[PDB]
This record gives sequence, structure tokens and C-alpha cells, in this order.
Amino acid sequence: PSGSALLVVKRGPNAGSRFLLDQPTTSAGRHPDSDIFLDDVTVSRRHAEFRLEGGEFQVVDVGSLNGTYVNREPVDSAVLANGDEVQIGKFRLVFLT
Amino acid sequence: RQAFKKDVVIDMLCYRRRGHNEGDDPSMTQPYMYDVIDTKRGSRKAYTEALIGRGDISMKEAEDALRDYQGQLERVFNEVRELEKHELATAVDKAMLQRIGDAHLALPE
Amino acid sequence: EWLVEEMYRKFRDDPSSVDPSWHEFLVDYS
Repeated sequence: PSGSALLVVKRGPNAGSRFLLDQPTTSAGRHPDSDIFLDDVTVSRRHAEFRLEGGEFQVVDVGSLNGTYVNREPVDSAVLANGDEVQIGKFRLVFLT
Repeated sequence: RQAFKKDVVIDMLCYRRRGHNEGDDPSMTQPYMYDVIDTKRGSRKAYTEALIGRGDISMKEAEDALRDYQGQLERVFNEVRELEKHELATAVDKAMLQRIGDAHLALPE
Repeated sequence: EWLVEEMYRKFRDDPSSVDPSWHEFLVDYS
């Protein structure tokens, strides 16, 4: 829990699953090599990257077709806070810090 | 359907791209029909150009969609290539019968 | 609208100029 973030999946096949963010770039998408592997037809190969810069979590849309809705709001880059709802296609994810 | 609880029919007019076999060229029977389909564009790629032409999407959004096309095409080709390498009491008492025999005379008021 | 015809000539004459992601889209155009 120290200096790390949790991404508990609210809606999706892997419901309840947790992804731990503590690296400078924690990738997410339909590509097998992505850290946060999200498999769905809505989700693009490279959907978003969870960048941590000096204890500051922030998700950035790296060029996905369905984009990324933080708190049901389409964003290109948004600084994340405890309680945000980052959406990647059909995958609803909650933010914990 | 939710408002009137009645069947609804949607006639989707499209085209059949190929015959009913790998070596089937139905241009023997319908040459005019298949001459048109020869020069047709895919209902996904044509819609992609329409969104750019109408100003609905940009060339960055055209890259987001084109990367998603390859990202989903590679997705199934590689998943399949990897998964290929890994290969009693049948009777009642008379009181039950007497309940059914009385139900025929248990007429409403 | 514009790159439906414009980048088709930048890829057919010189495929290095057009982005490597548009090669699996410009071939199916003509």
C-alpha cells in the first residue's frame, strides 16, 4: 500500500481483480505485453498508461479508439485521485491510494 | 417491441462478397450483380472515410481506429497460433387420487 | 476527405513517407 495505487475492476470479466501501480509507466490494453491486461473488443491494443511522477498518479490516453473516461468524462490526460472511475471501453475501474 | 409487444422486422440490404465455396464464382449466374460487388468497398473502411470527410473525426482519430483494427486482427491470429501448439417411486397413495377426484366437483360459487 | 487521396500517392510512390499503420488500409483502397 505504501507509495502504490490499486485498480479494482468494478465492471468486467475480471471483476474484483487488482492492478498495483508503482512504476513510472504501467501500460494498459488488449496487447499481451501490457501490464494491466484488459481483454475486450471495445478496448484497443494500447489503451492508456498509468504514469506515476513524484507520487502523482495520472492516466493518459495513448491513442485508443474508445478513449478513456475518468469519472464518466472523456479525457486525454487526467491526474488521478482516490475515488476516480477510469473507464477503458466496457471495463469500469475504481482508483485506490 | 417494448411499447406494443408486437414483432418488428428490419430488412438489412447488403451484398454477398463470395460464393458458397472457395472455387465458386457466382458471376456465371449473376454477372451484373457480382460486377458491382467487385468494385465495392468494405462497410467498415467506407464508414471510416465518411467520418473523416464529414469532419466527425481527424487523422489522429483515424490512427486510433487503424491501430485498433490491427490490434484486434493480430489479437486473434496470435491467440490461435499459440493455442494450436498446445494441442424412483412411480406410484401415489389413494388419498392423492381422492384429492384429484374431488377437484372435478370443487366448482366455483 | 483529404488524406483519402493525398496519402495514397505519398505511400504508393514512397511507402516510407506514410505511417506504417496506414499500409493495411491504403492497399484495400485501389
